[PDB]
Formats: sequence, structure tokens, C-alpha cells
Amino acid sequence: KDQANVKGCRFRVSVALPVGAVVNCADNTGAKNLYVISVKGYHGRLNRLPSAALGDMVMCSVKKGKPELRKKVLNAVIIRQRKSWRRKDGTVIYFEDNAGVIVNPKGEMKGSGIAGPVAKESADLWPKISTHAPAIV
RNA sequence: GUGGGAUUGUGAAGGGAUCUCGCAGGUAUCGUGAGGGAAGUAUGGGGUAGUACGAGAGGAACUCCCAUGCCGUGCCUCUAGUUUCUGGGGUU
Ligand SMILES: [Mg+2]
Ligand SMILES: [Mg+2]
Ligand SMILES: [Mg+2]
Ligand SMILES: [Mg+2]
Ligand SMILES: [Mg+2]
Ligand SMILES: [Mg+2]
Repeated sequence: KDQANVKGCRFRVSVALPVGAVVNCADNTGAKNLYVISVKGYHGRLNRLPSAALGDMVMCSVKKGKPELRKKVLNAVIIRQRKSWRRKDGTVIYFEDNAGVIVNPKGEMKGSGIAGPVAKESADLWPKISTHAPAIV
């Protein structure tokens, strides 16, 4: 689909990363980590922090990395999370780290390589990431 | 009428009068429903369709399917949390 609207095409996934979380960057663009600012498609509720999960597009900024990428607001897609989630076939699964990839507002991926596995929930929603994924788990 | 009690404060025994109360319900189920409360609410995707309209740039919507947010009422098969079963083990 390659669109920021994912709730209507993705099953429920337990939320993992509230605002202020720092995750690894799995691309080869020179960024080393990403800081979560907000989540696309979040409707508000008093006192509740926005929280992201697999396959979500977030607004972020680079804290450690090449100076040409820092002090700006960018778009990223979450591909790995440590919070365990349950699939409809009854399997509970989780990763070892939290990782995302910097992309375009239209979902086009900046960079040309991905390190580590990529979740199927993200691969199905974003095809270019699925193209560059070394392994889809 | 019947059965119980009791009369005003100064000793005991008998009678009389008067007054008050009781004289039919108890126990156990299944239901009715006047009146009162009152709740569900939003977004996206597929398809319609690169269609209608428009010189062109551009660019919709309903029946019908599939998901999600908030709210509400429960539940403990799975996953996670909690241990004064101090359960089993280890260690100063
Ligand atoms: Mg507050
Ligand atoms: Mg009524
Ligand atoms: Mg609903
Ligand atoms: Mg347990
Ligand atoms: Mg338990
Ligand atoms: Mg001991």
C-alpha cells in the first residue's frame, strides 16, 4: 500500500514505543539512532502518550549520526520491537532490539541496505522495505 | 362468649366490681411489571475508478466487504506481572 494509513490494513499489535523512545536505525544512511516524536494516525485521549508498534510510521529526529541529518524532523517506519505480540495463529513472538528505518513521506526508503531481520507485519504494509529486507520473519 | 393478666401510695386472708389484651394465620416456590435508570460512538482500507466532470492541470460518492480508535460489560485457555504454598534448591 505504501501509505501512512495502516490501522485499516493491519491487525492489532501491542504498542511498544511511547513518545521519547530511542531506537536503532537499521539503514545505511549514517544515522545511528532515532528519537520518537509522534505517531501517524493517533487520535487523542487525555493524559495518554502516543505509542507506536510494528509497521507504524513515526516522526523522529536523529540524535547520534552524521551532522547533515541532525536537528531535523524526519519520517521513519518501525520494523523491530522488543515488546512481545500475539499473532492470530496463537504464536507469541518478540525481537531482541527496537529498530526502525528512515523513509519518505510517501514511503520511499532513503538508503539501500537493511541490517537484521524485518517483521512480516511491516513487510506487508511497505513493499520497498520488503524488497531490501535480508530476511522476513 | 371464651382465655389470660391488672387495679392508688398504710398488715394479712376470702369474695365482688371494673379495666386492658388475644381469639387466624404460618411457612416455601414460580411469576407479573407500574415507576425509575439507560449507550454505543468514530476513522481508515478494498471496490466503485484515473470512472463521472473537465480543453487541460486535476479528480469524487452510495449498496457491499475487511480492519482499527475511544467507550462499555465480563473472563483467566494462552502470554506477561505478583509468592508468607517461606514449595524445592543454592549460599554468608
Ligand atoms: Mg495531563
Ligand atoms: Mg421505562
Ligand atoms: Mg467499534
Ligand atoms: Mg507466569
Ligand atoms: Mg500465575
Ligand atoms: Mg537458607
